[PDB]
Amino acid sequence: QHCVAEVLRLDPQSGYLKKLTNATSILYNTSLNKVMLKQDEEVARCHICAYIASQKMNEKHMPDLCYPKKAKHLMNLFRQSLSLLVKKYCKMTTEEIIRLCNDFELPREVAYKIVDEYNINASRLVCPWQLVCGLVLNCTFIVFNERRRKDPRIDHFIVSKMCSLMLTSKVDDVIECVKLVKELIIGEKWFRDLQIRYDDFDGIRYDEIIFRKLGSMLQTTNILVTDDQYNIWKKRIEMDLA
Amino acid sequence: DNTEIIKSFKNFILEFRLDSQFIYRDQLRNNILVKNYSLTVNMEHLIGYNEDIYKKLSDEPSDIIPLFETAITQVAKRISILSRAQSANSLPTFQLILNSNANQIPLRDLDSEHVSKIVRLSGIIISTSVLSSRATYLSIMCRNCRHTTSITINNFNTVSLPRSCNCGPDPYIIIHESSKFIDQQFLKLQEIPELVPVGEMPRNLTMTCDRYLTNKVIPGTRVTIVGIYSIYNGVAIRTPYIKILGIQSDVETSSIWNSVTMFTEEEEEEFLQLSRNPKLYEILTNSIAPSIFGNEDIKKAIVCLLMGGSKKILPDGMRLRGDINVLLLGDPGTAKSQLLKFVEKVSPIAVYTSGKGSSAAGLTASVQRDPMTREFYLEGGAMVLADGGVVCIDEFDKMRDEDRVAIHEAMEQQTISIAKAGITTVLNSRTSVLAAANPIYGRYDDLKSPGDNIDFQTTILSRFDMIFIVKDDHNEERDISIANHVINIHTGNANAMQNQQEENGSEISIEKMKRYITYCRLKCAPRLSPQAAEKLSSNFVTIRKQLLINELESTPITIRQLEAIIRITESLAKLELSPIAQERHVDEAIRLFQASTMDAAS
Amino acid sequence: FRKISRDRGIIDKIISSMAPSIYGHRDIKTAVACSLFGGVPKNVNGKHSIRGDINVLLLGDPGTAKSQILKYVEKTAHRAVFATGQGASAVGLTAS
Ligand SMILES: Nc1ncnc2c1ncn2[C@@H]1O[C@H](COP(=O)(O)OP(=O)(O)O)[C@@H](O)[C@H]1O
Ligand SMILES: Nc1ncnc2c1ncn2[C@@H]1O[C@H](COP(=O)(O)OP(=O)(O)O)[C@@H](O)[C@H]1O
Ligand SMILES: [Zn+2]
Repeated sequence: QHCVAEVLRLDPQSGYLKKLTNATSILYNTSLNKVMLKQDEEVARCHICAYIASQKMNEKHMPDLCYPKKAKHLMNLFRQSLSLLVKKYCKMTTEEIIRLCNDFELPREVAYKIVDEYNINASRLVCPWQLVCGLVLNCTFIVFNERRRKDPRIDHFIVSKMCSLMLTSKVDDVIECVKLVKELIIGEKWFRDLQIRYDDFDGIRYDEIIFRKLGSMLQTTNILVTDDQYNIWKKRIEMDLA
Repeated sequence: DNTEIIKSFKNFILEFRLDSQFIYRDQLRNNILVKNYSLTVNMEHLIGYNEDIYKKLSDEPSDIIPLFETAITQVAKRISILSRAQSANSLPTFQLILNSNANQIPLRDLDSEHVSKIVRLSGIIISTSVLSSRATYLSIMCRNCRHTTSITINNFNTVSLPRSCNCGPDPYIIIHESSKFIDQQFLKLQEIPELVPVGEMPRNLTMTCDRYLTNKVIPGTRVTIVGIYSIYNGVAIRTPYIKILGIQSDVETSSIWNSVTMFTEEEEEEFLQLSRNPKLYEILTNSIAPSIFGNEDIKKAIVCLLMGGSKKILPDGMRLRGDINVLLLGDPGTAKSQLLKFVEKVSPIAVYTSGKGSSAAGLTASVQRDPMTREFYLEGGAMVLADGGVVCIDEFDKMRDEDRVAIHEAMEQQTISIAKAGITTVLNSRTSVLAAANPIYGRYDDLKSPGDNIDFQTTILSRFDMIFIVKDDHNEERDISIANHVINIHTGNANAMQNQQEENGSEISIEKMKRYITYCRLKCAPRLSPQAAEKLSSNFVTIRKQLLINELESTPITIRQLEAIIRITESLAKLELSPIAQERHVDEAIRLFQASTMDAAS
Repeated sequence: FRKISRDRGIIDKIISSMAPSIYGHRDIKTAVACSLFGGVPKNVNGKHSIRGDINVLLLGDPGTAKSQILKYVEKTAHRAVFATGQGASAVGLTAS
């Protein structure tokens, strides 16, 4: 039942969940009662089980359910028993770029946004590797400012990652990949919502920069260090005896 | 995350303290001078300091342990350089060690739950199989590419070699001369035979260990252990086993000849207060048998005995037996059995037996062969278990002749030899002996000959330097005296409390005297004076000419009883830590031997 | 237990109720009744030990019941045993 609920709640990755666990139960039951249905490794035995249980209740969905040789076999058997940017004009899918975005373990909402961007504005293109590259980079720089604000060892590792995920030794093209999308995507309300959420504004806060730029000297350029820093740095030399 | 836990752990290293003194910090600082690369730990000490590691090390230990190892190595690396900057390249992982006392759970109450967790327990040991080795770091070259690489392994003493770096599969040779390894062994266990069902044979279990948690143990040593109920490989099934992560032994169960010899310093001063008292001898006589009555003269020999005597060697090899040999002789009652029960307690590393050998006990070396490879090994011996010790016997009467012979040889040279088919032995006994008698129907032997107990009329008056008729003839009041001496033992503890207040005064308890004995047994360098020479040559010729007549009257004398008091006198002076001797105790010498000649008459 | 133990000399009723296998005789029943309970051991501060537990030895002609009540006691005790010598024995009365 644990494994049943596991594989059944593996579909997302009201009446649905209930009726589907009941379905898989009595389905597996019917399939194992008689002596007719054998040599079926339990390795895989809760999948077109789940697909036909989708087919049964009320509404069914061909996509995102089967997601192979024996998949067809067992189906019939049960059903009877009952570089990257020089490349010109490439093509992509939903899950291709879900992969290239989920490699950073970023959320799926940002990915859906880049997907919407694409399927509306993937029309007039030369190469979508550039656009989606720049997109997910300017997702990373905006959401990952904290860890980077304290760890400048990150910005080399990250750019190195996407330099070789798309197979180049030259990188200034990637720099352009970022600034051009930033020129493009600059002013949409959803981009706006993300900037108020994760608070980069060029990577710097609002309540600081406005005094940086309106015309002030109270502007806190933190050359000096904060108090808790020293409060914890002192422990390193406390035990200096050893 | 994991580094949060690493810091929660590493703060416990140098930021823990109790009784206002750092504990583990300087423990490591010492261990590294020892060049030990390990430690000791309690886990009781971690519960109050922090609860962020306990509840997760419990149920996911292996997930957490090598972290601690690496944290430890991290602390090491700073302190290594800092101490090199202080005074005066290759620093591997340090085995961690720990222990606990929270509880003990038996093998019987296990199940297939709480598996891979950590459990506490009791049991008894068998195995000492072999030092089986494993790897830790081993270099690899390809045979075609000549493409060097390297591998290191961590805990499991998961993966194998690389299947491909054309060279094909298996392209790799393992180099040894620049490779590294470690040792383990396969250690068994089985429960308390006293806490078992009436019926069935017992159940045992294997386990494994590593570098410095090795070779701690030898069988029979009851031990408690804590470990991880791990697994390796009917229908479909895997073998249950355990991984050690904590061992604790009784400090020294069955008496180890490889004992302690470097005593502490605080004890020397009271030792030498007791060296310099004049009451030494009299205290020891007041205290060796505090719940025991009379026979002062008998208790006055044991102290001559336990301290041994003149280990004297000469350039041929004809040593003299550094110790002395003794024989009680007498009836029921008269404490002949109780002292012998006692003496093992006061004893550091000596042994007790009955006669004929005891159950599964060779009274001498009962050699046999190996369960594996069918090879020869010297097994046992009640006369060699106790090398450098006393031996206690009761029922000397019913020997076997083969059993009697070698023991009959020990008490004059203390070296057994066995030369059966293939093995040729000279195994050193080097022991002292306490006997005990069975007079036939008791008392009428004084009316009769010296002997007329058993058919060794020879060895009695020959191989013995202390032989005593041990009885009083039912004096109507000695009975009451000994009875009221002893009745208070059983309740009221007045006989015990008297020893309490007299140890508060001038007496000594069991172990202080034990250590005194051990120390002087191995320390002293005695000798006797030329001046004391003639004193007993005169006694000897006189006792000779004396009993010449009275034994020529148709009623023994040996060079050995001559040579015996030579060494008893040195013992009683030894008590005062005497590199020389005078008549002060030579008078007591014949004062005490005269009992033997009086018995010699009758 | 305490109610009856303290009330007027149980022990006649002990030997009345020890082992009704045979009508037999009261004296050796009494001896082994002492053998049942065990006494108390002590040591004078961990030396001069005393044995608290009790021993027995019976003998006589085989015509009377000698191998009965001991097996009864095996049935009646806690952590008793019926071992034997060679033949019809649980174990050989040693360790090995
Ligand atoms: N000289 C003695 N003084 C006091 N108690 C004794 C003496 N001799 C024996 N006992 C006591 O009587 C009991 C019998 O032991 P013991 O006489 O040593 O064995 P055995 O009678 O077989 O030689 C022991 O419990 C012991 O405490
Ligand atoms: N007084 C008795 N009442 C009933 N049966 C008896 C009586 N005495 C002896 N028996 C029977 O005779 C047997 C005597 O056996 P026993 O003498 O114990 O054999 P062994 O001497 O070989 O142990 C017992 O098994 C018992 O059943
Ligand atoms: Zn290769």
